[PDB]
Amino acid sequence: VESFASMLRHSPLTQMGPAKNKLVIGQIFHIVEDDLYIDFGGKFHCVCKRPEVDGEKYQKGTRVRLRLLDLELTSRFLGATTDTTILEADAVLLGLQES
Amino acid sequence: ATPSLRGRLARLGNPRRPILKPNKPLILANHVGERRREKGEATCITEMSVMMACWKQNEFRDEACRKEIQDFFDCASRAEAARKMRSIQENLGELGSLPPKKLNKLLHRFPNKPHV
Amino acid sequence: AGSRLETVGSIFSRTRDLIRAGVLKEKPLWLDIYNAFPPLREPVFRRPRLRYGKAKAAVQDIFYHEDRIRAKFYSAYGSGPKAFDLFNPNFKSTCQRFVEKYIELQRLGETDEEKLFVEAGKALLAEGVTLRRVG
Amino acid sequence: SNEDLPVPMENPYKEPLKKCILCEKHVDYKNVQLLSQFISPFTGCIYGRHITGLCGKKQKEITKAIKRAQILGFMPVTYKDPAYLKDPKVCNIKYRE
RNA sequence: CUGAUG
RNA sequence: GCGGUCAUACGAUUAACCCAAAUUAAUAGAUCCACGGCGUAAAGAGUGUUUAAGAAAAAAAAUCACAAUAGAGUUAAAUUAUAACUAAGCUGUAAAAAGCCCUAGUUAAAAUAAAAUAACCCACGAAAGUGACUCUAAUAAUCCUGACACACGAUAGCUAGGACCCAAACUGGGAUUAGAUACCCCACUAUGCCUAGCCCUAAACCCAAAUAGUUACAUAACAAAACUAUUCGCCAGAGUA
Ligand SMILES: [Mg+2]
Ligand SMILES: [Mg+2]
Ligand SMILES: [Mg+2]
Ligand SMILES: [Mg+2]
Ligand SMILES: [Mg+2]
Ligand SMILES: [Mg+2]
Ligand SMILES: [Mg+2]
Ligand SMILES: [Mg+2]
Ligand SMILES: [Mg+2]
Ligand SMILES: [Mg+2]
Ligand SMILES: [Mg+2]
Ligand SMILES: [Mg+2]
Ligand SMILES: [Mg+2]
Ligand SMILES: [Mg+2]
Ligand SMILES: [Mg+2]
Ligand SMILES: [Mg+2]
Ligand SMILES: [Mg+2]
Ligand SMILES: [Mg+2]
Ligand SMILES: [Mg+2]
Ligand SMILES: [Mg+2]
Ligand SMILES: [Mg+2]
Ligand SMILES: [Mg+2]
Ligand SMILES: [Mg+2]
Ligand SMILES: [Mg+2]
Ligand SMILES: [Mg+2]
Ligand SMILES: [Mg+2]
Ligand SMILES: [Zn+2]
Repeated sequence: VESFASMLRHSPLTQMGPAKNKLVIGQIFHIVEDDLYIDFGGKFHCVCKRPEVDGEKYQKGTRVRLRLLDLELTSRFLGATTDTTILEADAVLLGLQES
Repeated sequence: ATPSLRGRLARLGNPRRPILKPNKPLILANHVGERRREKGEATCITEMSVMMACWKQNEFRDEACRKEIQDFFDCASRAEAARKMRSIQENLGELGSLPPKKLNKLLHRFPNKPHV
Repeated sequence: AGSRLETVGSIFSRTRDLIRAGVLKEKPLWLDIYNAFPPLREPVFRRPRLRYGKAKAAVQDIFYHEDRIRAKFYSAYGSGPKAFDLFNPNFKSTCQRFVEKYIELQRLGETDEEKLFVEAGKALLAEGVTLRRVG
Repeated sequence: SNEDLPVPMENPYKEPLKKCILCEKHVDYKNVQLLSQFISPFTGCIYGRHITGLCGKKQKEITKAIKRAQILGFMPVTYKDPAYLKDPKVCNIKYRE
């Protein structure tokens, strides 16, 4: 039986290490008038803006490329015992499954 | 950036003299202050200057120069249209600034946690 | 009726004693299930006091020896060309193949860090991956 | 008995600390060209940390050197020497909008 | 600008 | 605390209650203040050192940019005593008046006082205190607490000598008010400035004592969360004070 300690070491998130400028692939799951909720797959979903190039080619279920900046935007302020989580992620659009 | 805060207030663990004497507890409130009657500037000043230049030069008659009379009215009409259309466009969108009526609702969604 | 107290203890500790005292003359259906399979921790109310002083949390950071090797690749070449796919469970990345080649060459008795580092990059050219050294 | 447990080691991805513009440099009180890049050209006010961006050591030595050069007769106080106006802009303040 | 008391 | 025609509280009646050959009233008694506190109620004494005295109960260390302090030298901005050109005005408040017209602006200019920005920095010193520049000396303890003893102790005040741009106690005028010996405006003095010698006071407040620690139990309220072991100095209603 494979326990948790062995299956965690072979996780792609462990192989990626820090989330600073990592190239990842994410599949869109919801569409807004101009915003795109792309789930790169780690914990949260990043909100990106529809570019002017091939903006119509972005539909529900499309896989796109991202450069992950931060995994979960959390920070502290004055008089806050905990942090203020944004419940999102930070990522930018580069391409849409160039293959 | 944000100024340093360690070693400023009067606490039991601080061995030196307190530097900052806060009037009220430095806790980030969940609602911003309302903007004190945000104002705007006038319009068509350059179009009015070149319009009154005709009056001062041709001894105050409109039959001499006319384009400086028509461009002034065009600027007035465009300003009158922008005063009404932008007064709704900027309140519907949030690209630039925003009134505190929305900042308060944005902060209440993710407020500060003084306790626990 | 019941016991609306929160800070005294758990719902089991507030219902079993009441039934023992004989006020609640009807036994709740979940009480037999609780007695059959109690949880690991009794649900007692505990107030989360803030931790002051030199005390620190008992959690320990997660770091492996493979991270010390991945740091070299991320400082030398940066992010790999093959983007990560977080949906594939058995997805192997470029840095993962590099650290695998490193730990494989380590068994050959190679103790020089340069010998263990540059030989993996030279061997990856046999598989045919493209590396972009950040200078 | 598990061999895939995390080991109590240091952080390998620990990034190097940010350096000031004069980190591991030698400041002086006679390089008027160097000291002028931190004063205002119109008034001569000494820019602070929020504008310059210097770490805790050089920030005070720059001020000391400026105050020494302003009394010894190396650099004027009421303004900046116009011969050193063509120096590259190091500060982070923009006047003309 | 100034305006005391119950 | 009760007594303004409804008194269960005054005086009398009825009734009831509690003691009992004792019942009340007065004064003495025994007991009762703190093995509790010292941020806001009474309380951490203005600071350091030291004698006496006390525990050293398990192991560790001493010392680094930046305005400690004491002497000596120096001045960048402004102002002024003083000269030269221009004008009859200058300063002055919400509005004026008074004052100055040896006035006002510019160009130059000693002596004295103070030390823009840097400072969103938080260091130095036991505390008060210190941030215009340079130089010399220098910032104790192989480091517990510890006085009424010793030594310091901001501004303000005193004595003698010196300095006096500027600000101003006081004072003299001009406004406002019914009155204004005040807030507003002008002039001016002691004083603030240096040396020597005193006085030893503050909301000397960070109202939180020092020495080594803890996040265990645990929100009077607010405020800076609750606490341990050895100590020093205080706290017994308020006014009187
Ligand atoms: Mg206050
Ligand atoms: Mg408030
Ligand atoms: Mg009667
Ligand atoms: Mg009676
Ligand atoms: Mg008592
Ligand atoms: Mg008191
Ligand atoms: Mg004290
Ligand atoms: Mg006293
Ligand atoms: Mg002296
Ligand atoms: Mg001078
Ligand atoms: Mg007059
Ligand atoms: Mg003189
Ligand atoms: Mg100065
Ligand atoms: Mg100190
Ligand atoms: Mg010492
Ligand atoms: Mg001692
Ligand atoms: Mg005098
Ligand atoms: Mg005067
Ligand atoms: Mg008078
Ligand atoms: Mg005096
Ligand atoms: Mg004194
Ligand atoms: Mg004081
Ligand atoms: Mg006191
Ligand atoms: Mg309450
Ligand atoms: Mg003591
Ligand atoms: Mg008394
Ligand atoms: Zn530096």
